[PDB]
Amino acid sequence: SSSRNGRDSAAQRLGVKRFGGQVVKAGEILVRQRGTHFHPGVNVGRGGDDTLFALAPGAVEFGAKRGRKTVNIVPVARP
Amino acid sequence: AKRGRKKRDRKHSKANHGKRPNA
RNA sequence: CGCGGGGUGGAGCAGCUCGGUAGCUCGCUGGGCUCAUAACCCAGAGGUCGCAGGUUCGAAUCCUGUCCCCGCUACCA
RNA sequence: GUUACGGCGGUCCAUAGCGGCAGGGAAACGCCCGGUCCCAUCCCGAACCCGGAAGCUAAGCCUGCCAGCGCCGAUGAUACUACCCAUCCGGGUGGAAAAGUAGGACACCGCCGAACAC
RNA sequence: CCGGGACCACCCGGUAAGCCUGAAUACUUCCCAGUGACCGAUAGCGGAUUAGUACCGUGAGGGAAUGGUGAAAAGUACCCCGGGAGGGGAGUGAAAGAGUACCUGAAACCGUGCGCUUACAAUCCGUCAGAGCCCUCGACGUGUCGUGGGGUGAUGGCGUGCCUUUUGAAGAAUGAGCCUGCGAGUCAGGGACAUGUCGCGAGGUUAACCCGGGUGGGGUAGCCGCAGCGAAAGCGAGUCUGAAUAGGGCGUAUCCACACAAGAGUGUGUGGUGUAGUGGUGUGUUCUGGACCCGAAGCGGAGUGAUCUACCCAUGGCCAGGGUGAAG
RNA sequence: UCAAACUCCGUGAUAGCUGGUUCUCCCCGAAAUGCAUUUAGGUGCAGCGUCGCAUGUUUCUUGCCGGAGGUAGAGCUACUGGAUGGCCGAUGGGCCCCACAGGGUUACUGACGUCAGCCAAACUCCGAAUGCCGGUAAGUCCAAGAGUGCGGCAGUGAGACGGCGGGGGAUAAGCUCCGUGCGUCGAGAGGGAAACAGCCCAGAUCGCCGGCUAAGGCCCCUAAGCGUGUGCUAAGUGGAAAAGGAUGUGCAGUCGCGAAGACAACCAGGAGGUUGGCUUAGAAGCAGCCACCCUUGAAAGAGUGCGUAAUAGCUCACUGGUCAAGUGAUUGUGCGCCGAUAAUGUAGCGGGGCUCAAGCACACCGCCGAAGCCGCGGCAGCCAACGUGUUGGCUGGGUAGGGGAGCGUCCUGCAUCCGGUGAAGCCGCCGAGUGAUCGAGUGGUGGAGGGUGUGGGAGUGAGAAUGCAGGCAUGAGUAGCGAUUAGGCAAGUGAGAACCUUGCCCGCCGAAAGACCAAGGGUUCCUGGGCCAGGCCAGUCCGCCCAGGGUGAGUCGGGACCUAAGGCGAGGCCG
RNA sequence: ACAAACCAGUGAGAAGCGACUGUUUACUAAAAACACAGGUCCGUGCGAAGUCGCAAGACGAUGUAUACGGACUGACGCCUGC
RNA sequence: ACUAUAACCAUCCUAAGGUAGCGAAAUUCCUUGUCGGGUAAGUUCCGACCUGCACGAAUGGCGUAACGACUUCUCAACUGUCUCAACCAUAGACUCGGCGAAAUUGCACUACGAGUAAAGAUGCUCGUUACGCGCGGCAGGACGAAAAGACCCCGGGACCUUCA
RNA sequence: AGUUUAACUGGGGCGGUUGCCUCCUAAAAUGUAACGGAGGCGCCCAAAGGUUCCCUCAACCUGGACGGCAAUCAGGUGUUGAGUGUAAGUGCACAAGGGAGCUUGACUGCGAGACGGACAUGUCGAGCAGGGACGAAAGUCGGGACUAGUGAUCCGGCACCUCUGAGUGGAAGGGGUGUCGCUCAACGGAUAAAAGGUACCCCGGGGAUAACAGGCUGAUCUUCCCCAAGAGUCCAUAUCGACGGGAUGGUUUGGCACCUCGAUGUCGGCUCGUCGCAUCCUGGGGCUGGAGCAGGUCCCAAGGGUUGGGCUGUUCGCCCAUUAAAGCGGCACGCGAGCUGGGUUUAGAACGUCGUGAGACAGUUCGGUCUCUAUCCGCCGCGCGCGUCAGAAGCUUGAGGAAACCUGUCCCUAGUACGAGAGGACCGGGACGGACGAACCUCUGGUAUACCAGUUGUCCCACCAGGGGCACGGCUGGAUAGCCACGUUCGGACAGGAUAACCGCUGAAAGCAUCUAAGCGGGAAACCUCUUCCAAGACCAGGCUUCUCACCCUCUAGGAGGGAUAAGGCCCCC
Repeated sequence: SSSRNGRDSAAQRLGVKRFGGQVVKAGEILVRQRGTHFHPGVNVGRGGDDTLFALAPGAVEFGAKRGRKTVNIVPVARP
Repeated sequence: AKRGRKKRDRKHSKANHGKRPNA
C-alpha cells in the first residue's frame, strides 16, 4: 500500500523572541506571529506579516487592553 | 516464551531494581 | 509481502463540470401498410452511474469511503 | 463644594453586562420642527449636514432598588505534575497545584465642563 | 603589400611568398679520473655468485637463488673404528668453541642430562596467596633464621586470547602455524595557511646568472609590505552608491586625553602615541604529483600466438569379418 | 584461461570499498546529531574535542522577580464533532372525518429544545507543574579546568539499552521512529545482579598482609547473623503467569438470629378449599405456564423437592419438643490454593539444603562488602603562594582524536673517551629506571671496531596486510609408495641383496606388453668403473654419475630433380 | 548340461518431440537444440549482389538467374485462412 | 414448447477480430479438471470432452512409416533393486620393516547438562561426570577444511539490446 | 564505439514519494523523525492594491403578489456562530468582513535595529530624502489580514547608462543599472545532451541488507480454558457449546533484521536415532442420554509398539489391502565431513505469456560434476601404564549403570449375565500365533577361491592313457566345517513394594456431613524391586580365601638407591 500524506511545511520559528523585562533596541523583533494573538501597543508596531517590533528602546511589557493581549515597550530611565 | 520471560523477570531483583538491559 | 479499475433509458454505447443529464441504435408503447411480421409515422414514453462532500448555488461531470463485473497481482531467491 | 448631570478617558474591559420595576429633565444630553443655505441618500432631509425652538422626558442618557440569566469566585480537597524513594504496587515522600463545584462577590477611578452653591 | 586581437580611417613598424648560418641549450650507449651524513648480500642494478643465466612459456615475454675458513692451506701426514660417509687420537694453526658442511653463529625447531612436579582430574593455561622439595647468599651455632634471593610448584581464590571492525565479539565474525629478516604519511616546490625560531626592519629579499676546486662573494630584474574605495573611468584618507551636507558599505593599525554632540545603542572632531612586515629555517595541515601501503574486475597502444582447439586448402594413408541385396 | 586470448607498455590504472599502518609516557577528550547532497555505509558546513591567543565568571547551580505559552488534567449548556437515556414534540407514515383543502387521532419515526450523565491528537469557557527567555542576589571560585570570539589540528556524521513522554505496530517485538542540562555502555575498569556492554553502587594516579562504607548481602558453598521482637505463610509459596474458580487461613469489621434455648442433630406434626386457573387426553405441593389467595391454626410455600403418565407414598420449608451457645450471612484486607501446560538432564532458588525458616511483613541491632572515602607513602598535571624551587590546594578512567615531553636504532659535523691487556654482536648473572628501556656493572663466547656529550639527517621501531622471502614445526613417523601379470627356489657376487647376475620353475602379453620406422628427444647406445644425490624402500643394479668408445651409403630417407596448397616476392599496383 | 568355456541382440505395445544418418556446450547439459534434403521470400544482369580490405585487389567464380548470396521454414502427406 | 445451452439477433469498437486443424497440450493457473481405460489401489500414462488462465497455420498447423545412448507410460522375461540380507576371494584398510608427504593450525592438561552470552558455548555461571596415555573405528559438534558467498543488496565493471 | 539509465525504501524490486505552505504528531518557548495522520500550492486581483469615509453580519421569528425552506421588501431578536479571493491554522466585529469616492506607494534612493540562522536562502523594519495618492488634518501607503503561489549559478537576450574601448579616433565586444529566458518538479538545480538486459556474467564490499536455520514477538496458527444463549423430549454443563472473554505452546503463515554473506548447503527420501506428551494401540479409571456388544467425553499413564503398497520430487494428501494401532510434534522444518539428488536453484533447449529487443516468469518442460587421509570433543570397541600401603592368584559382593518391557486370534467360562429380540459380555482360565530381540547350527537352506565329479577351448607334461596350466575357481553339478538365515530354540514374565487418576474406611474442625486436617487401606504396561548383562579407577578404589611370606650391596646407614630372588606373571615358541 501507500500513504497519501507525508508532507509538512518548514517550521517558521514563530513565537516570542523578547519576553517581559527583556531590554530591547528599536526594531527588535519581539513577536513572530501570523495574526494578532499579541497586539501592538505602546512604542510597538505591526509589520506586514503581523510581526511586532519595538519602535523605541525599553523593556518589553506584556499587558492587556480591552481583552486583547498587548505588547508594550516601557522606557528605561537612564540614571 | 520461557527464555525471554525468565530474562525479563530477572530484573525483579533487589540488585537490578526492576530494570535490566533489554528488560 | 503488496498493487490495481469502468459503470449512464429495458440492452449496448456516447457525453467532463460556460450553472442540468443526457443523446444514438436496438427494444417497447400507439397508429398505419398487409388477410397477419419486417420497413413508415410518430402526441412517441422511458433513467438520479447509489449514497457522502465540493469553493459547491449546482453538480452524471470534480474529490474522496462506498459506487464494484473490471484488464493488469507479478516478490522472481 | 452639592448634584437622580454633560462630555473625555481608564480598569487583568463583566464584581462593570443583560433583563428588571419605580423614578428625573436646572443648564446640558436628547428626541423633536423644517429643509432656504454648506452638505447628503448606489432611492429616501431616515441617515449625513444645515437652519431652528413648538412639546416631551415616551425613548436614549441618568438615579435607586438585584444573586432572575450571565460574569467573578477563594479556601480546603482532588486530578495532573518537576525531583526523590521504591525490585511491577504507577505505590509513596517532600514541593508546585488546577478545572469543575460550593461558600460567597451587583461597578469603580480620574480630568474638564454645566447649573446651582460660592 | 602585411601586421599592430573583429573591422574602418590615420599613424607607426616591417618589406612575405628564396636559401644558409656558429655560440649560449638538451642528452649519455660508451671511455677516463673522482665523490657520497648512498646500499652493504631478503639491501643495492633483475644480476657481488653460472645472470638476462638456470628455469617457465609455443611465442612475445617472464625470470630467480647462490658472498665471508684462516694472516698464510700451514686444507688435518700417520694410527684406530668403519664398506664408505663420518668420527676419535695425533698433528698444523694464536685459535679447529676457524676443518673447503668452515667468521660471528640469535630464534623458531629438535634432542640429551640434572632438579622439582604430575596418572580422582574439567586447566584463555595465567595471576594472587601458598604447602612441600631443591639451590644460593649471609648470620649465628653448629641447623634454625633472615630486611633474604631464586627454580619448582600440591592446593585455594580470581580470571571469557590478540587484532580488525562493530550498538556490541572470548566470541561459533575477520586475519594470523612459528621464528627470523623485509614491509606503510615520504620527497620536490622562493608553492598555500597557521605556528615556533633566527636575521634585518618601513623596509625585507634576491631569481636566473657571474666569479669562487666549497658551503663564499656579487647579482635589483622581480616579489611581498608601504592606501584604500570603486564595475571602471577615476578620486584619494577617503571613496562607492546616490539628486543629497542622507543615510549606509568598505577603508582610514590600535590606543590615550580633551572638547562638542548625543543617551538609537554612541558618534564627530581636535591633539597626542604611532602602525610591522619580510626573508631563511623547523613543525602541523594542505595543493600538484603514484603521495601512507597493498588490492581489483577491467580500458587503451603495440605486438605474440591456429604445434591445443574451430573451419578450410593441398597431398597421402586407414576402415578385420559377416550380412542385406538397389538400379542396370 | 574467452560475453572479447596472451604478453609488454600506459601503470605504482582507478577503486565513496576491504585490509594493514611498527616505540613510550603526560594532559585534555568526543561523536554516532542538524542541514544539504546522482545523497543515504561517502562528503561539506554547523554541533561536540584539542591546542594557541584574546576576554574574564559573562558559563553553570540555587533563591527571588518579570514574562509568553495551551501540554497533563479538567470541561463542553464555552465552539466544532461524536454520543447515552428520559421529557416535549415539530416532521413525516398510517387511521378516521375518508375529496384536493382544513382537521382530530396515533401501535410508529420522532428534528429542534430541554433534564441528567459522557468522550476527543488535529475540540477548548479553562489550565497547571516543569521547561524556556530575561533580570537580579548569591554560590562554586589556589575551579568548574566553565562560557564567548578568532585561528591551527581534528575525529564523528552506522549508535545501543534502560527510565520518563509519545508516534508506527496488535497501545507485540532484544522492533522501529522522535523527544528528554535523563542515565549508562560506546570510550568505563572495580563491587553486586549465578554467569550476563547498556540495571544498581561507584568513575580505577601508583603502592600497603590498614580502617569506614555504598549497592547487595550475613545457614554451608561464600566474607559477614542457623540475629532480636511481634505476627503471617503450609503452598517448598518464597524460588514465573491470566481470565476466572474456590467453606484455605489470619486480621479488621458489618449485619441477622441467639440461654425468653438460637443454627445443627434426634422425636412428633407438616393441609383443606384445591385441579386457584390456562395447556396438553391431564395440571394438581411439583411437562409447561398466568396469577401468586384466603381459611382451622402453631406452620404450611400458589406449596421444598423427590416419586411421580397425572396422583399416591416419600421426605420437606415450617411448627412444637430433648440437650445445649454460640451460630449463620456478608465487607475489605495480609499471606496462600487451583487455573499451570514441551521436547539432551534435576533445570522457573545460582547449588546444597531451608518451614526446628535459611520464607513474607513491620520495627530494632551489629557486621561483611568496591580500584568508592579515609589513613601512610610515592609520582605526575593545573593553579596559587613564597622564594628566584620549595610548600600547599585541586585534579590525574579513557576510544576516535588533539597537544606536550621522551626512549631506542642507524648515518653523520665537532669535541672527547674505550678497544687484540679483547670493540661490536650473541648468551647469561647481578641489578636499575615512571615508561619506551638501561647497564663506561659484570662474566662467557667472539674477534675489530665502538661509547659518550652536543647538534644535523633519517630507508628510525611491526604482531597481524588470506602480507614477501628463508628456515622450522602441527597433522605424522600418519596417508601413500602409481593398475587391472605373480612371483619362487638354488647358486653367486658383495661390507650389505625380496629387488643385481646365472640356472631352473611358475605366470603375463602374444593385431602385443612382440619386431621396425617416422615425428620428437639427443648420447639416453656400447665397454669399463662408481654408488651420500636420483629411483617413491633398499641397491652390488640402472635410462643416474664419471671416463673412453661408438653412427661408415652412388642405390635406404632427403638435398643437388619436380612441382601442390601455401609462403617470400624483382619490377609493379595500391596505400 | 552339446552355440557347453571365452565370445555373443533382451523383446513387445503406446504417446510426445524431432523426419532420418549426422553435429554440439574440450572440463557437470548429446537433447526436443544445430544441421540436413525439401520449400518460400528477398536481393544480384556480372571485376554482379554479398563479404575481407583505407584502397588496390581477392573470394563469390575460372561461376552468369535451372547461378550466386541472405532470411525464415525444415523429409513426406493434407494444408498454409483474415 | 421442461430446464439447459444458443443455430439466431441487437449494439460498440477494429486494420482485421483466429479459418482449417488441434486442444488440461513439452502450452491448462484453477487442476490430482471431468469421464472412460489400464492398476487391488495410478497427482504420472492412454483415449475423449472443451470452460483454449495464456494453441494455431512456414517464430509453420495437424499427422506421419522408418529412425532415436531423447522424454513418458505399460507388459513379458530376468534378476540381491528389494523383502533381507548371508558367504568367498582380491585391492586397500589392520600388523611388521623401509621411504615418507598434505590441506590445516591464535592457543591448550580442548567433558556433559540446564542456563547466560553477538540471542546455537570445550573455554563463562551453578552443578554433574570423568584415573593418565594410546590403537582401530563412526562421523553429532568444533557454526569443521576448501573457495575474501555465485543467491540478495550496495558500489564499480564488462558484454548484449533498443523507437536512451 | 563511448557512456547514462537517481535516491528514500523496516532487504531490494513493483507501487508511492521527492520542492513550498497550514494543522496534528510535537511532550504548554523554539525545534523535533517515521512509506505517521489530514489538506493545499506551482495561482488570482489593474482591483480583490493604496487611502478617506461609511456600514455590520449569518441564523432565527413575524408579516409580505407571483415567491416556494430559501430570491427581493419591512420590523424584531441577534456580539458574532457569517464572511475573510483560494488549503488549514492564527487572527479579524475596534473590524483585517460589506459599500462608495479619489487614486496607482503593486514607487526611486536608502535603511538604525532585529528575527531566522551549517552555508546559500529567507523575513520584519521604525525612520531620512525625492517626487506623489488619499485625507480638512493628524497620518497611512515601498502590493494584497498573515503565512504557500516558486528556481541558485553559469550562459545568453532586451532597454538605459557622462564606464571600458588591445597604437590613436571610432566601432565591435566587454562592463554597470533594470529586466527576461529552466515542471533544471529527483524543485541546493552532476551533462546543453542519455533508456534497458545479464541465468554468460566479473570484481570490490556487506550479516551495515533479504532468502535457510537460530533468536525475540506470538497478530495469525495451535492446545486449552472462563461465562453459559442455548441444541440436547424436559434438563446449560451425557455430548456439542454460540456471542464474547482469558491464556498456553512456539510446529504454521508472518513481523523484527540480533549472530552468521574472507560461505551456517536447500526440500523430500534413505540410514541412525533421541526426546516431550498435547496418548493412536495396549494399561488403569470417573461420568454417560452406559441395558449388553460397541461407544462418547474427561482424568491418569510415554513401558513397549505404532505395517506394506499404487500416484506424486514431493512433505502433506487420496486410494488399496491389513492392523491391536497404523499417534502428534521437537532435536539447524534432527541427521548430505553419513547416502541420494527426483525437486528447487547456474550455464543448453523448447512451449505459453510478457517484452520492439537483449531477455524475464513462487509458469511448464527435457537434461544437468554432491569434494575432504578425522587433529580435538563426543561415541563405539580394544589395549598400555600406574594406583587400590608388600607382591601375586582364584572366587566374588553389587553401589551404580545398560538391555528388555509389544500384542493378537480362537476355545471354555457362556450363547450364560444383559436384552422383546437382534445380538452378546466383564472377571477368570487354556491353546495357537504375528512382530521384535538373543543364542545356536541338530534339521532345512545359502555360501564354499587348497574338496569331489563332469565338461568346452587351448597349451604343456615326448606320444597313447592319465593329468596339469590358463580362460570369473573357465563353466557346470554337488558339497563337510566355519560364517549365517529363510532355519532351530528361547525370551518379554510370575510375584512383591510404593504410587497416579480413582474407589474408600474411620472421622473432626463445622453437634450433621466430609476419602483428610491426625490416622488406615485398595489401586495401572508408568516408578522401585524382580529377569539378563557390565561393574570396586565404587579414590569409601570393597569382600572371602589361598600362595610367597626372603636376601645381598652402596650412600652412612637417616630416609633411601641398586642388585638378586620366591609365589607368580610376561616375552619367545605350538
